[PDB]
Amino acid sequence: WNSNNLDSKVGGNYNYLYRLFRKSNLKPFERDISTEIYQAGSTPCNGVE
Amino acid sequence: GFNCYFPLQSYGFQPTNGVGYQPYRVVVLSFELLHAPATVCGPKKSTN
Amino acid sequence: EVQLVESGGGLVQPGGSLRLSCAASEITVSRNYMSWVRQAPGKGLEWVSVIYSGGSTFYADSVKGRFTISRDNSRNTLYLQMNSLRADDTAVYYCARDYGDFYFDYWGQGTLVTVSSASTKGPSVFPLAPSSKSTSGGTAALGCLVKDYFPEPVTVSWNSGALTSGVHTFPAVLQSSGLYSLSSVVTVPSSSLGTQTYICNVNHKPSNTKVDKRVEPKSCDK
Amino acid sequence: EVQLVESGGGLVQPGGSLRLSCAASEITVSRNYMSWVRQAPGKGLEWVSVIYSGGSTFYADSVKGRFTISRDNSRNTLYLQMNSLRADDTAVYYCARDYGDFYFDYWGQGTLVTVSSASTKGPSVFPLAPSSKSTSGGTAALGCLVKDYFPEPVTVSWNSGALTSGVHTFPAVLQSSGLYSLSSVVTVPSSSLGTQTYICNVNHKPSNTKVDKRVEPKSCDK
Amino acid sequence: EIVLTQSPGTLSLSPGERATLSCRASQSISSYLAWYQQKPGQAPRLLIYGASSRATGIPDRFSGSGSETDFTLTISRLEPEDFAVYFCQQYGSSPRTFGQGTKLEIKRTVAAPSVFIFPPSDEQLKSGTASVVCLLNNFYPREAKVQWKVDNALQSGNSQESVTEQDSKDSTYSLSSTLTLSKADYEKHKVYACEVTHQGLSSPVTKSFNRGEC
Amino acid sequence: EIVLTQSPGTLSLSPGERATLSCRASQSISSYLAWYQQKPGQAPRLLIYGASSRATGIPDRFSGSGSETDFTLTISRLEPEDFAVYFCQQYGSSPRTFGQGTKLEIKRTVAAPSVFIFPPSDEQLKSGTASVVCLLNNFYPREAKVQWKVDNALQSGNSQESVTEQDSKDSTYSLSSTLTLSKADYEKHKVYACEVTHQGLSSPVTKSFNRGEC
Repeated sequence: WNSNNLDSKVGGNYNYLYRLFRKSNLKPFERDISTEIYQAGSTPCNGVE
Repeated sequence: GFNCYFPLQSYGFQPTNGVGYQPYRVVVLSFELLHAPATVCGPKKSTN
Repeated sequence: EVQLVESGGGLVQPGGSLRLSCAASEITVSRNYMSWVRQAPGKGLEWVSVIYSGGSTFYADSVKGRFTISRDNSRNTLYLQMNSLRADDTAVYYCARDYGDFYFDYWGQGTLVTVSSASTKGPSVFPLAPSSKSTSGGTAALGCLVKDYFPEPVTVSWNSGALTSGVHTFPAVLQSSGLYSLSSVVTVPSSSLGTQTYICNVNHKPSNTKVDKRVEPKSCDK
Repeated sequence: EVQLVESGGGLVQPGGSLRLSCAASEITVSRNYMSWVRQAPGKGLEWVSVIYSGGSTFYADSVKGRFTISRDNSRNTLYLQMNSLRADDTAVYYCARDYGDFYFDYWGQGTLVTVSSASTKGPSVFPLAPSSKSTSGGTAALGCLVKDYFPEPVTVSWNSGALTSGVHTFPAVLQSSGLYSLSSVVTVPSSSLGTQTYICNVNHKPSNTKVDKRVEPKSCDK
Repeated sequence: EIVLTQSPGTLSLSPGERATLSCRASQSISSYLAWYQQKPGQAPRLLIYGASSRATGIPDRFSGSGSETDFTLTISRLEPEDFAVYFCQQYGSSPRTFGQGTKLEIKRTVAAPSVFIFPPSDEQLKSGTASVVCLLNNFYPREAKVQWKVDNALQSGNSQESVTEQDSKDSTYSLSSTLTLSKADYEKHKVYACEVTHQGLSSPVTKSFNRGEC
Repeated sequence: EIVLTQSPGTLSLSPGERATLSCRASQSISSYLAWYQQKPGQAPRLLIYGASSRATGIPDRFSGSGSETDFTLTISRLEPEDFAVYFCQQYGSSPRTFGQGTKLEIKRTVAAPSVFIFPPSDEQLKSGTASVVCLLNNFYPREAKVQWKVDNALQSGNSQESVTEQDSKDSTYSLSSTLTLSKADYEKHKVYACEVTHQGLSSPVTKSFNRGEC
């Protein structure tokens, strides 16, 4: 159901987040909450964005 | 002669030859199961 | 910096097949979103397809049952395969990495693809000798003519690209015969015209035909 | 007596297909073991495949599911199709018959097979003017240059092969430019140098280009 | 799908000023739009995302804005290289798409062309076809005027023109036209002239030659 | 896969003597090799059945020898018709393979080259690339060494060379070599020379010319 009147803000509600990168798809009902920095090339991230 | 070949060819075997080309004895066993009386059965089974 | 080497492109007849591809200089194709977009003159630009980092696929309805995308990890090379084109698909296709909400961040230079039952044809090049009059000054213009080929485009170079300034080239134009035609011109200082002779190097890649022609003042008072 | 006559072969870009054929003069093909082998220069022969008299076939491991073989008993002709032609396979291929365990007894004239992304290019001819030292004696050595062509080979001839004497043609060479070249020399008496008319014919089959250049005494002081 | 609209269809501003570009869509995007730049013969480059998130490699002169299907981009202190076509990209649904595009042009000053003629070469006649080209290079604006005159007659229907692209460093155009002839018509006709009018010229200029000049 | 090795690399001998062609395989077999002949540019011809059985179309001078892993080919009373290359193939099983080849040369007597150097043609110089041509004729040994010298500076590494097979009539050879450079580089130096070293000469012979000599 719709949540506008309950989750929208004029200044912008920025609390809701979604995962975007991963080497493989999640299996059914499998939960990933990892926050490790995603490395796109050969350069290591070392936890720095 | 030319373009006239014997259908068969001989083998040649010497003790010095390698294992791959050494002669081998081959036996093939096949089993038949028809709507017919059984003639081949297993070995003896007995208890005192 | 970040570079993507492209490959493929060329002529195919209708009802055929072709495999296109592009590679990564430094970036991990396996670990980021990859997509094709096809750009055609006079018709605009369009979005084609994409592979998500999880390997999932997703297309545009215009090429379903006719296009397919994949990715080979063994050579870090993105690939692309074609079934039964249409004349409308005539366009230049590009490889580019996007991230997340689809900023198309880095791009390759693009590679044209042409569909027609017409067969390939090699180009013919006609050089142009500069006039004696144009030597009266600081600089003079030297050029050549390439025509009667199929299909577009034709890459040109002068002195194997050693020069950088003064090079002007013209876009190709359709012949009523169905072939194309184009031209080029390079600007150089006046002193070496009677000393240095400049040679143009021509590439018709879709036919993989190269022609090299010179440009010399000779004598035009005649 | 028994002869094998083949045809076909040639050059197609990588990823192409090619079918070959060969016919036999007297041996029926139907009741005989027939095989295919190829020769790459400086690398030698190589097995490809063969057909047994029972109609069965077998091939090398490197070409399994890729190289095909067939026959037409009605015409005493051997048929071979090749698909997915790759790099460095450019070579001459032969048809061959055995007796006993693959004794290739009779051989055809061999057929060239070529693969490269490059296209066909006709040759260029530059004559050499003889020197005064070269004419010292009853006869003189005259020649000309042939270069910037692809693919090999090229035929050099006079009067369509009538002379066959006093001619030295040197082996071909592949250039780093991707084209081929060669050279040829002919010997003529030093007196006829000014009277007999010299014409050289250059024939390049894959370009179907026939080149004719005169050979004249000219001079070095000019 | 959702369609986007771009205005103006053409925008031309002089250097040092401030250019403005606005985009409109049938259904809202909620400030997810993006701008890309593509010079001719070059790959497109990312500029700015959403309302105001500029790209990393872009200077501060670039700035966009908008919300609710109406979105605007403004660029200050225009510089010569900034000539290109520009593109807005959609975010509202799958599939994606992006608009027709906008071309921006610079105006600096008007300058006359250089006019040259080039006769058909020997290989052309050997092929059985001859052609004549007249070249007009390094002029401003694009709209140059040229005519062909054959034996004092106006042969307006047997010629084809060709256009270059704007040189960024100089901000001038160039034009080529080709007169195409048959061998018999080439040999029968002797005097060939071209008439050119241009704003950077004080007066119209005419160039001509005779076939007998070889 | 079983690999063969033909030995020696080349065979150089006079006619009328005996020939000896040795071959080795990776894995030991029993009488499962053969011989194949080829005069260059022709159809390869089958020589010897098994290790020692000779084909009917082949004279008696040939003889083959084989072992578990060493195998040698012998021909006596060498004749001109015999000048060719020689190959080994396995009629055993693996599936079948072959060898690397060996060339037979018929020797009469040593002959020095005929050396003549020819300047580039006008067409070459017009095209912006210049080349120098040196020609060696009717020489034996084939091991004739040719080198280029420009302004007395060695530049033998700017060439690609090929040498013809044996001349049946004269028992000699001819070589083709080309020294090619750009027009500016060709103009950089003044004199061009070529050095030829051969056994039939008491010393290497050099021919030269000046660029200004046209």
